Amino acid sequence: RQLHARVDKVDEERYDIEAKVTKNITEIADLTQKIFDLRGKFKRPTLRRVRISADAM
Amino acid sequence: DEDETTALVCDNGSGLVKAGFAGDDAPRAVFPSIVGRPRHQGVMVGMGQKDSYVGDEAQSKRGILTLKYPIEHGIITNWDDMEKIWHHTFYNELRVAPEEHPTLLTEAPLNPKANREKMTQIMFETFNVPAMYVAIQAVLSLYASGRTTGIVLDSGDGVTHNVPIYEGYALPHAIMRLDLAGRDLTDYLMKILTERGYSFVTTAEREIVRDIKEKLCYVALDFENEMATAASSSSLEKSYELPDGQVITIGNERFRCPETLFQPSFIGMESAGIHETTYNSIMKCDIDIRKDLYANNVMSGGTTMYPGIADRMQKEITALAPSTMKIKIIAPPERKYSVWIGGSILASLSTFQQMWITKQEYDEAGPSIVHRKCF
Amino acid sequence: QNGKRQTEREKKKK
Repeated sequence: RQLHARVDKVDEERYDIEAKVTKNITEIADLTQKIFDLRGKFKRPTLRRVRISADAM
Repeated sequence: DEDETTALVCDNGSGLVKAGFAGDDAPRAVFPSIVGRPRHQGVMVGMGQKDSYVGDEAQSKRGILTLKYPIEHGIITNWDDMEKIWHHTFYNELRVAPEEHPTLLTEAPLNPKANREKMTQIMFETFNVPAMYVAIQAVLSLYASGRTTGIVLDSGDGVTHNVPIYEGYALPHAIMRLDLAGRDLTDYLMKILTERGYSFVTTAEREIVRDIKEKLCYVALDFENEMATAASSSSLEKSYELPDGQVITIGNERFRCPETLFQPSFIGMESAGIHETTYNSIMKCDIDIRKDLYANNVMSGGTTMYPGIADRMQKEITALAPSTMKIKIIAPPERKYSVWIGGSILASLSTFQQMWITKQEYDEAGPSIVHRKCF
Repeated sequence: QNGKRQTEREKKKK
């Protein structure tokens, strides 16, 4: 009987622990995209294949 | 991050929110009670840019934002914006999770009931705080000031509450509450400066005037003599630098605005002023109470940092008070920062552990529990 | 004269 009470309690707690992990994963995914947008902010001005045809032609 | 489940303390007013944890000396961070929103169409793409900004973000990016305060005259009218302010307060700058800490919030004793009820609901439902308490501003000021008896005259941004307390008990029949506050003084200063050729009608302009007020304005000890000189000579003008390089000087307007606290008629208000209401809070208490309240006029809240205000408040009430008796004002460098300080003290008292509402009782009663458990 | 918590509570229990 104690084990039934224990398994019932552990899954209630387990749900909350899994939810907490999920919340931190979600924050990483969101933070990661903000960083990627900031990366594009500074990399963008040079993302070209440049100054080749200028002499070839 | 703490070694105890210390309560979080958040002094949420109509001005700035001061927040930190119980047991400390000072808030960890302060935030304008503001949620900002762009009033312009975006032109460049991939610029980030939020739909809404919170606290200091809203103020820092204010050049193109309209800024709204969720709290007016001490009451939350917009709780969605307060959820954002608290999210920011707790997770971005204090970097704590209320889920693991009790939270203490503050209000005036006659603040309409919806304020404490919605504050209780937000913390129990969006932050899932284990416990709550909504505290009295006067109580918090009295703990911070070292008193159990006195008049707490709290003239801040929202309302002036002015409640007499004796031996730690309310004397509610003598609360000389007044709908006159620091926000009205700011509005008056925007208008009086407009008259000098410096119009202040937009959000950016309003934030600038509040900054001007805080650094340049005063009430003085004698208005008529102060104006006789200020209105006659440039020697009493003081300059201020605006963000775009403009320079504004203010003459008698520098004190005529703030003077509205003593002369409310300047903004169309029907009132005796804060010093007469302070006097009446003492006078309306029993005769064996009056002597202790006269000796303990407790100054707190905003506007308490105007030059001449502590000296003037004692002068104005001692002038109405009877002779022989000594009338005194208490106005420590902890003025206005007394409500937050009191929150830290109160949250931490062992006797206050019987006052906190838990996230147990809350579920059975709902947020209305605040009216059964706090005060 | 003639709640966000209820949702989470249900998720963990279900």
